[PDB]
Amino acid sequence: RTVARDITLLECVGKGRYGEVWRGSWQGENVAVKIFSSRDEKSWFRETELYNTVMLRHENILGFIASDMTSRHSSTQLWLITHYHEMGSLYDYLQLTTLDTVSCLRIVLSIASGLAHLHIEIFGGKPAIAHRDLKSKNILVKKNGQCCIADLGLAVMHSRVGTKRYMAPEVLDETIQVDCFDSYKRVDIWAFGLVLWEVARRMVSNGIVEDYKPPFYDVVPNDPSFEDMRKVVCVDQQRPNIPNRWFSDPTLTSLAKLMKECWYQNPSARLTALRIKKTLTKID
Amino acid sequence: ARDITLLECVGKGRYGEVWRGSWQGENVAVKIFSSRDEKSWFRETELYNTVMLRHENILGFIASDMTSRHSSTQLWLITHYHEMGSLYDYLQLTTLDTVSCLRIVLSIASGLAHLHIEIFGTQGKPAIAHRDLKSKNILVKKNGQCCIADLGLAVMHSQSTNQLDVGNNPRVGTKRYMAPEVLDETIQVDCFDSYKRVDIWAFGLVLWEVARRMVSNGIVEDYKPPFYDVVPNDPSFEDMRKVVCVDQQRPNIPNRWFSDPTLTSLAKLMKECWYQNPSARLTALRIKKTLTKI
Ligand SMILES: COc1cc(-c2cncc(-c3ccc(C4CCN(C)CC4)cc3)c2C)cc(OC)c1OC
Ligand SMILES: COc1cc(-c2cncc(-c3ccc(C4CCN(C)CC4)cc3)c2C)cc(OC)c1OC
Ligand SMILES: COc1cc(-c2cncc(-c3ccc(C4CCN(C)CC4)cc3)c2C)cc(OC)c1OC
Ligand SMILES: COc1cc(-c2cncc(-c3ccc(C4CCN(C)CC4)cc3)c2C)cc(OC)c1OC
Repeated sequence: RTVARDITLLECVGKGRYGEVWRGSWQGENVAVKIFSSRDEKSWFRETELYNTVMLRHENILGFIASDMTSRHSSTQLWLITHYHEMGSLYDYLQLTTLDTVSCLRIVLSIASGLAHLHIEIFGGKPAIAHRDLKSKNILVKKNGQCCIADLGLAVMHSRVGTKRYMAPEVLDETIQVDCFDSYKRVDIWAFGLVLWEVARRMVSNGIVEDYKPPFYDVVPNDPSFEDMRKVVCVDQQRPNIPNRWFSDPTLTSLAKLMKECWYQNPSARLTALRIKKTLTKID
Repeated sequence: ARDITLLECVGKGRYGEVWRGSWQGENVAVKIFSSRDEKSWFRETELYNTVMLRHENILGFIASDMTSRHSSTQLWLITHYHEMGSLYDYLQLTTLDTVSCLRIVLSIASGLAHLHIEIFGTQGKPAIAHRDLKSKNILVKKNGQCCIADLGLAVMHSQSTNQLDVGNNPRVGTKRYMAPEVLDETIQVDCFDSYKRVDIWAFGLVLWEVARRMVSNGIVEDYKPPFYDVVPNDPSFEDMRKVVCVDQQRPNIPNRWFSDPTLTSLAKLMKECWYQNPSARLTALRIKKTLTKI
């Protein structure tokens, strides 16, 4: 049989130190192609190893298609091929979109759903998985209004470091209990609470909305250092601001309480992804 | 041009399947792994990421893919295609003269020393032990040399950084070729030199398989696999342990070899691969140097 492997790379939709992401075409159909820098080869290996261990299939996890290694003259080319989400990242989407109650809740419940699926061990099944770099740039918006979680290059399985702005206090003060898998789930919950805050700001109530800002925009520089973050989160124990206007709106009042229970200094006090889902299903 | 046509299946077995395919006008080999041998696919992929692994006596890499839709996954490895097949196949049907025999065994030694010796530099290669060397995992090239294939069980070591990577693979080496310390399970699993010494044992067995097919004084032996005379067909782990460890058996040297200087030197070389004490065995570099001089 003919094994058609040609992919037409059509447009670059992302360039960073990680490498590049392209909109590509396979057999008439959009795919996303991440081309890894040599600097970030271990992210390709880790995601490939995870998918070789468990073929995750979930509506709120970016859909895996292929891992490709090609020999070149004097280098190795590493590609990850996934589903393509033309609306782009949640970070992108929140810059110039505002939300209503239904669309805000749908976004955050879909993220909680994907995260709880990563976190749960299923016997028969899947290992428990922690993401370790959850943030709004690693979430994609689907046309049906739900999101999906992307980038398992730092993920850990039970049975590069995270983005500093989203690091939990125990990561910044190096007290994280690295031999306890639940430690990594609790780091993801902290980061989820920050994402919840980013999204909730863009939800309109009584004709008011906040501008898009990243977590801690008001207390750290762009590209904050590890020390900048440690002083804010660990030493001074700051948390993102909850605007007064949220307390006039029942949805944002509930969401403020939820994000507070993701930001406890004590990791074991934080909500689980399953508890977050249940709470979000009881809002509105 | 990434497209590939699968033309014919050249083998199906516990390794999965290998196809002769066509890519950019050229034959390629396409291996589709068994779905329960996924750790071998990943390990070979880790090994072939290393540009400095490339060598005339190592099977040439083209691509590796893991593909999936829904709950199905396929694991592909694409390499050079050697139409003469494996050394096992070749020895079935061909006898050797002195020049051909030495070219084959020196090429295998050259590949094995290349694996075992670390290369230092920005583009480097760690020290690598194969762990499943056998005549079906050596391919015959039209120039009369061979190349070593199937790195799914390989172990890597860097002296430069003191790092040992043994992997997590449940698959064990081919039972007929297992060294005594593998069969008695006393091998020192945290010791990189132990894995090189397992390769040396298996190399000695391959030397014996080849040397049987080299004519001297109008005499040659029929192809036989190691230990053909002393174990059942399809030998078990315990069958092998019995003969190698309990009975202390090694392959017999046909007395006709001692009339030929080449075969006398090769018999001496294969005995120095077969010491029960792994640390007494020759190194791959020493075997290569010896074969260069014979
Ligand atoms: C190697 O590389 C790539 C391959 C492909 C690709 C293209 N056509 C067909 C296939 C295919 C899928 C599955 C089977 C099954 C059929 C049933 N049988 C019992 C088991 C095997 C066969 C063939 C693939 C996997 C796409 C790629 O990119 C989109 C590849 O590159 C990453
Ligand atoms: C986060 O991480 C990964 C993401 C993706 C990915 C998947 N679908 C779609 C995209 C995308 C498409 C389009 C735009 C733009 C272009 C047009 N418009 C003006 C604004 C929107 C942005 C983004 C991406 C980047 C794939 C990945 O791997 C293959 C990723 O890594 C795991
Ligand atoms: C990698 O990704 C894509 C792959 C393909 C694709 C192409 N040829 C063949 C297949 C295939 C056929 C049949 C089986 C069998 C397995 C045995 N079982 C008992 C019955 C079913 C599996 C696989 C697929 C899945 C299409 C895709 O999109 C349409 C892919 O997505 C981009
Ligand atoms: C060991 O390992 C790998 C080997 C190969 C590979 C490469 N060239 C040629 C072959 C071959 C062709 C044909 C025969 C014939 C001999 C006579 N008769 C008709 C029966 C069989 C045997 C062998 C193979 C098997 C590819 C691999 O991966 C793509 C291997 O895995 C690394």
